[PDB]
Formats: sequence, structure tokens, C-alpha cells
Amino acid sequence: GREDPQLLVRVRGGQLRGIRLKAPGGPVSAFLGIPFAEPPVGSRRFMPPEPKRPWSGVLDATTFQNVCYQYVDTLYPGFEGTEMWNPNRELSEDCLYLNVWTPYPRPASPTPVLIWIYGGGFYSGAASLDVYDGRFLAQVEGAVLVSMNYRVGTFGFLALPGSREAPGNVGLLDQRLALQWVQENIAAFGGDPMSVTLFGESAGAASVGMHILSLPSRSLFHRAVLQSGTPNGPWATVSAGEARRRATLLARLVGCPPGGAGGNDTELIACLRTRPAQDLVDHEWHVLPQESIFRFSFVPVVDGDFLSDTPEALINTGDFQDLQVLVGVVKDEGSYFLVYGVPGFSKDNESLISRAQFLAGVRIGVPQASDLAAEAVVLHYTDWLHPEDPTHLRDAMSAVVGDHNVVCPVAQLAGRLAAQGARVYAYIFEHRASTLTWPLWMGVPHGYEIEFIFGLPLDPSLNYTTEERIFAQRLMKYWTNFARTGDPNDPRDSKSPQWPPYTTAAQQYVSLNLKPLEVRRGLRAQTCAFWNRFLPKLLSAT
Amino acid sequence: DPQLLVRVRGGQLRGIRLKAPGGPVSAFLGIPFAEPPVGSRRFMPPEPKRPWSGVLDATTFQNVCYQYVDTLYPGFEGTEMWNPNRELSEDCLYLNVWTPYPRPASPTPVLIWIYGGGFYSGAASLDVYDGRFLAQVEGAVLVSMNYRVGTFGFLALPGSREAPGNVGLLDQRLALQWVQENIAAFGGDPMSVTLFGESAGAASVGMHILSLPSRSLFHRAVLQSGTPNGPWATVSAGEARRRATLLARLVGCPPGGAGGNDTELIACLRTRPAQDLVDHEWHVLPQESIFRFSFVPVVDGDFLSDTPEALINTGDFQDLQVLVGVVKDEGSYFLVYGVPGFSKDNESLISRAQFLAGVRIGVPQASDLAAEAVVLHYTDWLHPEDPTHLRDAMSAVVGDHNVVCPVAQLAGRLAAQGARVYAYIFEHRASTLTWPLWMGVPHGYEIEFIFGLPLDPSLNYTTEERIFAQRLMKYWTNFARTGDPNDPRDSKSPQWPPYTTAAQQYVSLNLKPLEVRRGLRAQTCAFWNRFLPKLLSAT
Ligand SMILES: *[C@@H]1O[C@H](CO)[C@@H](O)[C@H](O)[C@H]1NC(C)=O
Ligand SMILES: *[C@@H]1O[C@H](CO)[C@@H](O)[C@H](O)[C@H]1NC(C)=O
Ligand SMILES: *[C@@H]1O[C@H](CO)[C@@H](O)[C@H](O)[C@H]1NC(C)=O
Ligand SMILES: *P(=O)(O)Oc1ccccc1C
Ligand SMILES: *P(=O)(O)Oc1ccccc1C
Repeated sequence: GREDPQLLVRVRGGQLRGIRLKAPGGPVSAFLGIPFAEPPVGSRRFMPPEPKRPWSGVLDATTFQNVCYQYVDTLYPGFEGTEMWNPNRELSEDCLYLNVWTPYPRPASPTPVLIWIYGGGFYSGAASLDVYDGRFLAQVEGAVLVSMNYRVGTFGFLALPGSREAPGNVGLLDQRLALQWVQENIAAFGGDPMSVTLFGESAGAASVGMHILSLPSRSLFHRAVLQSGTPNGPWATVSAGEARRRATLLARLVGCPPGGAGGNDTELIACLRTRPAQDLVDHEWHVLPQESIFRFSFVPVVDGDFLSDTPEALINTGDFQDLQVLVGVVKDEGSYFLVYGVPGFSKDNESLISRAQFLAGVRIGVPQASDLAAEAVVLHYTDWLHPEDPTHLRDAMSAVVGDHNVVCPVAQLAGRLAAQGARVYAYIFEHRASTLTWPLWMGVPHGYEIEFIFGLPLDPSLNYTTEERIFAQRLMKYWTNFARTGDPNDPRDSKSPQWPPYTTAAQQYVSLNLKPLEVRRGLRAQTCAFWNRFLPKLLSAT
Repeated sequence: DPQLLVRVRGGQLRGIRLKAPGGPVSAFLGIPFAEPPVGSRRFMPPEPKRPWSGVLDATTFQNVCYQYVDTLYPGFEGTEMWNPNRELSEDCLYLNVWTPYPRPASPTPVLIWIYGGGFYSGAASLDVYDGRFLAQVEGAVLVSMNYRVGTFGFLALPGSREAPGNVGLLDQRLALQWVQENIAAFGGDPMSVTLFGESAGAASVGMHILSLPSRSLFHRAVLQSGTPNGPWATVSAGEARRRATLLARLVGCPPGGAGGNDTELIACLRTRPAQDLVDHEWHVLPQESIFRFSFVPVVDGDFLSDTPEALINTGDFQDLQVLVGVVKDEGSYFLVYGVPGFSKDNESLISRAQFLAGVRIGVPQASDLAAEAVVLHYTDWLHPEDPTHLRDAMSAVVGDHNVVCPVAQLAGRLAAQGARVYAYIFEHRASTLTWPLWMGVPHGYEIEFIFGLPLDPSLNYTTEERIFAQRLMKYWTNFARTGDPNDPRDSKSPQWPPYTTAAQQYVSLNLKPLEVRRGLRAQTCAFWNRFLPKLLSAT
């Protein structure tokens, strides 16, 4: 005896025992740190994941595993806003492990599965973080939730395209591997391989999109949720040549020609593979082209392999009838990245800024924009009746960053997926958390709908308001509804009023906030026509 | 009759007594201000009228300057009203003076009118320019002159003795020096002179403002739906020469293409029938266009020392009072002149592709990219195909480009240079309007009201319309005397605030009482004035 049959599971690779957690409502079963891949260390660094070699004995799934090696953000030390995101377990090169939450006892019927891919800009993050805790969706919505670690940073994305040694997108491959893993083993946990919804946020949402666009990933999941990020758009992909440039430059920086050499690839990677992980982490930021924000050093490369063409091309020409996606943004996307190096912007004060500061800002936030590309931006975003207004200027600059990296690319992906015949639902998330740390001017900043999606307000010890608790429940029901049926709507019910599909014609999306749903038509339409349609033609012939 | 006979350093004049609703008026019509620029004097700066003996007949309107007669909508009051109401002749230079009956108490302020019509047409002889209501009602001495138009006024071979260019403007200026010498005898004040004009006329007003010798001939100025700056009001010396050369080439000149001296080319041009010049006049335009007329003022380095842009940018405006403004829908009137899909008959709902090409037409100097910019700007992207919007938006494109944004730019530039400026937007559509309603308050229809035409009972205006008319005449004349549109005492109005670069206050002229808005355009005018030029270069 002594073995709870609910916590014992035999998956393809061996036996693991999980742990019983107390969620507020009931208990839940958590299986944590299940290795989905042989550790990519030593000679396996920069390389696609080999799948986990099988193990005898019973593996211990009772606890979270190491976080993939990453930059730990030092901006505002000891500050909840920045540090919620920072690694909560020990950094290792051996990070590829996944987590599964299910109801207790393990579900009778094959419940649909939600796979969560985290964000953090492909330089950072981990499934261990408190906001991604699957316990509440498991308990309340009776769902089965998976989250995998993927290599971030140089280890995940450093690429010397066309080489066997550092092929690129190995992080995205980690993700896909874990997707396969869900296919092979999830039913053992009470999951339903026939229904799999990928959902992610920021870089993570971009990852989701990338799996939509890559054929080998399409066979593993049936539905997608992109929250505040897209595969198209300025920040999420790089030219193969750019990636190569950045790689050989970082190589130079860590003293790995060695000595002024560096023509032979295999030789260069093989040298890079000797330097201690933390040195690579210390240097990954120096390779960037410009003084910029919302631009990351090592990201998915367009290799003609994982991404066969650019996501632009791909979403333009694809066939999406198989597919239903739920996509949306939060109310102020820009404000977070502002304190990250547009001058004038702090969390510690109201951040009113001069005009010169606004202009300078526009150069920083739209870094690849020439003059007149940028003068176009300024013309569009200035209030010309009151061009010097510091409040307006501030709010403007926020909106510029937000619109350029998030809202207009989300709008473009929605429009195209719809036109390509997919069921698309769209949302703007407008509720500011009562628990929120960052100052008032930053609004409902990037990433702060997450904790409401995972139903953290359902935890009483966390100091949310009862209205937020109800709200959080309502979101959970939307998401697990989409997961289950491909529609966010409450199926039996007709009310509040129901949430309509985003279409190319009507373009309806809804507002997610404390009030019930209202339907808004067109999503930053004129502005996105500028960003998506006009501005490309501009800096393109500048 | 005592008043009907007046002296005028050129010699004796006999006026005529006329009936305004509220009094009599002494009307003197067809006073020659220059010896007729016919024959060898065609294309040449006007020489002043040589004096005469005898009592000259001022009792009727003289000839209209030789011009294209609009054939578009036969017998339609709307287009017809701008056509010549007198006979066409190259001997057209005669002005018109209105005094009340009797002659003055003290010297009264003077209002000089310069007509619109695109430099390709016009006359003071026109109906809506009826000068008497302002005279009788507001006690104003009101002058209106004919200046040369079309090739005769503006054809230039810049640098040439015999076709210097801007001679139509010189006709205006000379009319002004005649008013500076001779208006006194009509009981007008030579030290109060307020030039007001509409459209091309407005452009001429600003044109005098910018021209140095013109400066001493006036005091205040009203610009109605036109500016000296902008897309349509001037050409380069280069393009002037280009067009003159081509038009010559379309009629005989120079004979069989011997090339060479401009003197012989102009000499040859002088011997063609006036109607021939008019016939081939419309062929010399570079592209297909809506605004954009063939022969206009030219920046010669003489009448304008630099381009109007440069002059309103560096100009010192210290003592200047200007009343500028636009009507509600400017562009509408023009669209039926050859943007496809626009008639006065059908209500002109258009396709998207129609709009797309219409943009190419009304902003002809735009490259593909500048066009893409204009479309992106004026398209409602939530409903890109909606015909009603596409139509109204095309009217807005043509209007904003050719009039509104120019007007705003001049306003702000004049304010920044220390001029007192009053801006107005005219919201009221006359009931007597023969044009379809989709054209709103079309270009040039605020003239009926400024000239006090609703005070004429037999014209069928509404009553609030004539109280409106009286309002407007009070406005304009108050500006004439003061250099300020308001009442000296009465408050009311509510006060019409000076347009400044900061506040940007402009007023609404409506039947309902005075309203103050801020930011005439701005967004949309920063496009046109700041950005689009940067984009017209590099593309
Ligand atoms: C690349 O050059 C190295 C020597 O630096 C050599 O050992 C290796 O075999 C070469 N491989 C290729 C790609 O030719
Ligand atoms: C041009 O030709 C005519 C011939 O009548 C002459 O009077 C004139 O002076 C000539 N010379 C030039 C180049 O002006
Ligand atoms: C509206 O009328 C005009 C003139 O008759 C014509 O150019 C236009 O095509 C008409 N609109 C349509 C498409 O019915
Ligand atoms: P994106 O990948 O930019 O999302 C981020 C980035 C940094 C910190 C938190 C989050 C959600
Ligand atoms: P502008 O000179 O364009 O003014 C016009 C033009 C044609 C007809 C009437 C008017 C007032």
C-alpha cells in the first residue's frame, strides 16, 4: 500500500509520482519537473533537443525543476512588478522539464488540455513562476494544464543558420517536443490528445503563433490563444543574416574567435560551447544594433526550416479552416517597456515629458524607422492643437510603443487569419489589478491579465477584491470554454450579450473588464492602417 | 443732379442714382483707369488712362475681360451666375464706385473688391458683387475693378520686356493707385482702404500684401477662401515660360518654329484673335486636374521677390489686420468639373476605385506614395467601401488641399509675424442654392451674404437670412474701419477673438449666433503643410 494511485502515473518513458496540492476550492494533482528531453548540456548546447531517454525506478515529480539559464533583471530591485517575472528556482543548463496539473482525483472522462507557453522576450522566464500556477484552472474548471520550459537566450536562440552545430530555433523545438510529449502521454493523466489548446503571452504568444505557422507543430494541437503577442511584427523574428551577425559578434565578445579568426562555423560554435553559461548571459545584450526598446537579441530566426518563410508571408498565404484562435491585447501595452530606456519615464513619478523627449522617444521605440518614417509617426501621434502637452505626449509615446509592437500586429494577424477562414475571437483586456504595483500612468500594462486568466484572485490570501475574484472566474470560464468548444461563449446560456467572432468585414472584438461584455467594432483601425499598410511602404524607399 | 457729377484727375464723370431698400446710392460704373491694353499693348503692364474732356458716362457697367465662358451646365443658375453678364472685350479695364446718396459726412472707410474666378475668368460686373447694399446700409464707399485674366492677364515669358507676367495683378494695383488719387472726390477716405477678395481674388489680396509697392496702397485685408500661398495660386518662372511657349506653339507662334527671340514670339502672339488664345488656353496643363488653372501669377523675382511660401515665412507683418476664412465644404463645387462620378444631378455616391482615382486627379502633383498617404488619411478603415463617406471625403480632400489648409497656414504664419488675424468658417447654406445638397456650402457662396443680397426683398431670401446678411455686413465694415470685426461697445457678440498661434481661435458664421472653435484642421493640416511636402521630395 502507501501509494496513492491518483499520484502514480506511468508515462511512455517511465513511472513518476506527483503531489497533492490544496487549491482553494478542492485538492488538485500536480506533476512537476517531468523531463521531456535529455538535458542540452555540454556538446548538446545550441542543438535541437534529443527526447528523454527512459528511466527505471519511480521519478519524483513532486517539485519544480531548474529554470533555463537567463538574464536576471536588475532594473528595480526588490520590486514586485519586475521581480514576479524573475527565476524562482535555480538556474541550470539542464532545464527541459514540464509540469502537469489535473483535478483530484484524476479525471474520469478525457478532459481537454491547455498547454501554456510562457513569455519573457525569448531572453527569460520559466514555467515555475507564481502567476502561471495551474492549480486553480485545474481545480475550478476541472482542466488539465501543461507548461514546459524552453531554452531562452543564447542557449535557446543563438543561430548560425545553415550549420548543423547551431541551427537556430532550438528553443521552439523544445516547445514542440513537449507538445509531442503531451500527445504521447497526456491521456495517462486524464487528458485528451484529441483536444489541445496552446495558449501563451508576449514572446510566448508569438511562440504559439509560430507553431500555428509551422507544419510539424500543426498536427499536435487543435486551437490557439495568443495573448498580447504575435509571430508577425517587429520584435519576434530575425533575418537569418542578422541572427548570424549577432552570433558571430557575441562570439567575438566572449573572446571566441579565438584571436581574430572565426570563418569556420563548427570551430566557432565549438569554441563558444566551452565558455561558462553565465558569460554568454552577461554578453547577450551587447550584440543589439540600436539604442532601442522592445527589441531582443536572440529570437526565432527565419531559417526556411521551422519558419519556411517570414510569418508575414505565411499568415498572408496560409489555409486556416482547421483552426480557431482567441487573440487579444491589454489596455496599455506600451507603458511597461518605457521605463526600460525611453528617457523621461520612471515608475516613481507621473512621467510627464517634454516634446524633445517625445521625439527622442519615438526614435528609441521605432528604432529601424528613418526620419520621415519617424516624422510620420510624430505627425500621426501628436495632438497638434496642443503639441507641447506633457500628459498627452507621455500617453502618446506609450501608445506608440504599444501600437507598434503589439496592437497593430495582433490586428494584422486577426484580419489575415479571419480572411484565410479561421474562427477568430478578439479581446481588449481593460481591467487594472487592485494588487498592482506600477504607478497609475502605466494603466493596464503588458502581462497583467495573466494572473486573472490563471485565476489567482480565487486565492483569498492574495488580497484581490471579491469583484476581481468573480471577474477572474468569468475569464477562466471564457478560456476553458474556448479550449473545450473553440468558442469562448457559455454554451447553454444566451446572455451578457454573447461574444461575436472577429471578422474582416465587421471586425468585432469585446472588452474584458469588471462590467459585462460590450462589443467594440474595429481595433485601432485608422492607426493600424497606418502601421500595417502605410509605414511599410515608407521606410522601404524611405 | 448735383452728386451724380464728380471730378477725378482724369476729368469729368456722370454717375447714376440707384435704389437700395433703405435709401439711394450714387453709382459710378465704368470709370476707365487705364488706356485699353489692346493691340501692341496686349500682355503689357497697364499705362494709366489718358485724361479726357467731356462728361463721361459712369451710368453703366463696362466690358468684361476676355475669358472662357463656362459651357458645363447650360441655363443652370449656379454655374451660369459666374459667367460674364456683359460683353467680352480686350478693352476691359474700368472700375466701379459706390457712394451712398448723399455724398459723405466725413471721409468714410473704403472697401475695394477683387473678384475670384481662378485667374481664368471673372468680372466686377457680376450680380453677387452688387455694390450698393454695403454702401447704403453701412455707409461705405465701395470700389470694384476689372483686371485682365487668362493669357491676357497672366501669360508670361519671364525676363521679357513684352510679356513680364502678373500684368493682371498690375491692373489691380493701378486700380488701387487710381483709388488713392481719386477716391477722395467720392467722399471715400484714402487712408482707410480695405481690400477684400474671394478665391483667386483672395489670392490676389494676399498677393498685394506680399508685394512691396502694393503695400502703401492699402491698410486692411479680407481673404475669403483663397490664399497667395499654396498649390494653385502661383507658377514658377520656369513653368510660366514652358506654358507660354507651348500655347504660342499651339496657335501659329513663332511661325513654323524658327525659335529664338521672345520678342518675336510675343509679337506673333499679339496678332492672334483673342478667342484663339482662349480656345487653346486649357491645353497647356501638365496633368488632369481639378483646381490647377493654366495661367496664374508667376514668381518672377519682381512682383513677388520670392515664392509666397518664403515671403509669408520671413515677412514682417507688424501692422497688418487680416480677416481670413473658409466656407464649410470647399471642394464639392469642383468635383463635378471632372472627377468621375460627380454630378449635380445624381447625388454622387461613388465606388472605392472612383475615390482612389479621384485622389490622383485632385492632387495631381502627388506621387504614388503621397497619394497612398492621402488615401490612408481620408479613408475610414472600419468601412472602406461606404459610398457616402468616400464622396464626402473626396470633397474634403480637394477642399483641404487647395483651400482650407493653405488658409490655415497663412493664418498661423501671419499671426507668428505679429499680425492681427481673425479667422472664420462659414456654416450656412443658402435656401436660394440651386446646387444639390450633397455639396453643402460650396466654394464662393458666402459672397451672396457679405454683399447684402438678402436685403433685396424680391430675391426670396428667408428673413433670418437677411438679419444674417446685416450681421455679416456689420462684421466686414467694422473690420474695415477698426482693423477688428467687433462692435466698439456692444457685448454680445460674443467677442470674436484674434486667431493666435497658441489658442488658434476661429469663429463660426451661422444663422445661430457666434461660436468660437479652436484648431481649424490642425491634424489633417499638419499632414498637408508639414508632412506631405517632405514626402513629395524623396518620392
Ligand atoms: C573547419 O575548419 C576547422 C579548422 O579550424 C577544421 O578542423 C574543420 O574540419 C573544418 N570543417 C569544415 C566545415 O571544413
Ligand atoms: C529678334 O528679332 C527681331 C526682328 O524683328 C529684332 O527686332 C530683335 O531685336 C531680335 N533680337 C533679339 C534676340 O531679341
Ligand atoms: C452620376 O452622374 C454622372 C453624370 O451623368 C456620371 O458621370 C456618373 O457616372 C453617375 N454615377 C453613376 C455611376 O450612376
Ligand atoms: P514579452 O515577451 O515581452 O513579455 C514579458 C517580457 C518581460 C517581462 C514580462 C513579460 C510578460
Ligand atoms: P476661385 O478663383 O477658384 O473662385 C471661383 C472659381 C470659379 C467660379 C466661381 C468662383 C468664386
